Amino acid sequence: NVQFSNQDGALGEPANYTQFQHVLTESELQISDAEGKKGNKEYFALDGNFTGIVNQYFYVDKKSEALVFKMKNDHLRNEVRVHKNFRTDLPNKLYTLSAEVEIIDPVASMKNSNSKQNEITFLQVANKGLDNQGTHNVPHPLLRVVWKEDANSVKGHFWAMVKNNAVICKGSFGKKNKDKEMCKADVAYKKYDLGKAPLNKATAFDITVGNKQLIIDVDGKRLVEHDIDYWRHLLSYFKAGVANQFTNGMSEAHFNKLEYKALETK
Amino acid sequence: NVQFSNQDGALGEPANYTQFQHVLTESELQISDAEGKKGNKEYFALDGNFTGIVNQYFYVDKKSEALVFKMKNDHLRNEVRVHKNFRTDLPNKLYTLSAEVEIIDPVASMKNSNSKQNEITFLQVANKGLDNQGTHNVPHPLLRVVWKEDANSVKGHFWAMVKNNAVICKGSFGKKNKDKEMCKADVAYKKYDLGKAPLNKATAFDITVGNKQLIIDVDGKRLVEHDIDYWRHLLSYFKAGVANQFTNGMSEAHFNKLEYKALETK
Ligand SMILES: O=C(O)[C@H]1O[C@@H](O[C@H]2[C@H](O)[C@H](O)[C@H](O)O[C@@H]2C(=O)O)[C@@H](O)[C@@H](O)[C@@H]1O
Repeated sequence: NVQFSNQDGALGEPANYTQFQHVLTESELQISDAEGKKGNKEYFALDGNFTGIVNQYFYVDKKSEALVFKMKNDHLRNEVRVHKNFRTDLPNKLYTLSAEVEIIDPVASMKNSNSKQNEITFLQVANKGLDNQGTHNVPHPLLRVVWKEDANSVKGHFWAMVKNNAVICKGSFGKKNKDKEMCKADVAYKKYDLGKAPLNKATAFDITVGNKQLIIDVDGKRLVEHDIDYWRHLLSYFKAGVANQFTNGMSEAHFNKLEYKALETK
Repeated sequence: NVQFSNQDGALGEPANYTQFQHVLTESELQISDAEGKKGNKEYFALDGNFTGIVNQYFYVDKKSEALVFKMKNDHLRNEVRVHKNFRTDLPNKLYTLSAEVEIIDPVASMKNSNSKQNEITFLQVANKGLDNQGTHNVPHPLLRVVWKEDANSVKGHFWAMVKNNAVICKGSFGKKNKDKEMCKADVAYKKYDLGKAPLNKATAFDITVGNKQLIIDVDGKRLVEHDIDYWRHLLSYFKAGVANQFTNGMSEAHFNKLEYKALETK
């Protein structure tokens, strides 16, 4: 069971900080019990009410006012999940997630890892499926924004890992596709270098989905403008926090800013 | 297996009739061996060349110049399949199949049937899938235009059977959905009455797919204008001929007209 405690006032409660209040009301918390079963997940603030929701892994640092996410162990996660399952294909509906993030001591996080991946995912666009119930879910996110230890000798960069078709390539429903060209790592994904991650400094990310486009700005500069016509049928949603693709360590992300905005016109 | 012959000149060869040449060049023939096993199907004119393709089940009546499709037995078929796998969701791309059809003595065709369906399908909009290879095919056609013996005491009408979502509701990939509300017959399909089939007279059908609409005109009159936004990701295609959903008899359709036209602009 995941617990809540502000450690006698040491930890700030996220719902008490105006800069995070709106995104919190628009979301729920999906967090693993670090010492529970593999890949486990608990849900809180199902209604968007984060009042009282705080613990050692999810809090606001009272001095910096950063929203802090932590999690230990491979495949465990700690994320705010924005509730809207939005269409990505319409010209008059644009959905934006804006963040300023610093990943804390990621090389140390990964010291004892033997993962071949060695990534921390801190922003994501997932699909729900064809409908709000998750029918025909595709078990691949549209986007993962990650800190990656070593990508063919390029060390400590941020990357956007973009799923570049709508094909199921793993699991029970991917058996017919997994060995085809469309499921090869270099075909099913397009990767964008978002730059070397800086030390002791936050980096701004702005992700806009809509009008058949996935747009990513980094520190105010447009780096990704990717056509996602192929994803048109999939209702999609934002997550932010940490998700571990490395073993035997704890990740830690500090968000100086986390915002969500829907721009629906006409 | 399927053999070709004009019966010493008695049968007209479809490729020799100018009014059918264009649709044929744009299609292939998918036809069953009438004596073979349920569901069997053979393929001819893979390149659109129908020269020499004629037999007692697929011919032009030399007197009337009707293109004749016949087939006997349950779940056997005899259809031209138009090659283009088109998008249905774009405003500047519309795809039209136009036919004038007469179903010959269908009550006699079904005289010995024990099928609960008792339908002859003679026009169809199918999906290929997400791509030309058929990835993630949905095993349900978007549309079937049929002659139906009896639908809730309404006898001998034409119907448009329209699949009203993009959900797989049967087969190995439908197990998770098949018992849900979205797969119930009354939800998964919308049925339109296209009128009582006339005696000894052809009926015109014009099917237009594109711009997120499925339109059906019957003798010029717009009877179906259905929003197909839900099908947007599925590349789709036309078939025309006969497909039997009844047992122990022979279907026969006479097409005075069969045309295909793509209206692609910018
Ligand atoms: O397949 C990928 O692109 C990424 O999948 C991730 O696992 C998914 C998993 O398939 C489920 O959808 C689950 O709900 O979420 C996981 C996720 O991390 O979002 C990871 O395996 C990631 O490395 C893959 O690259």
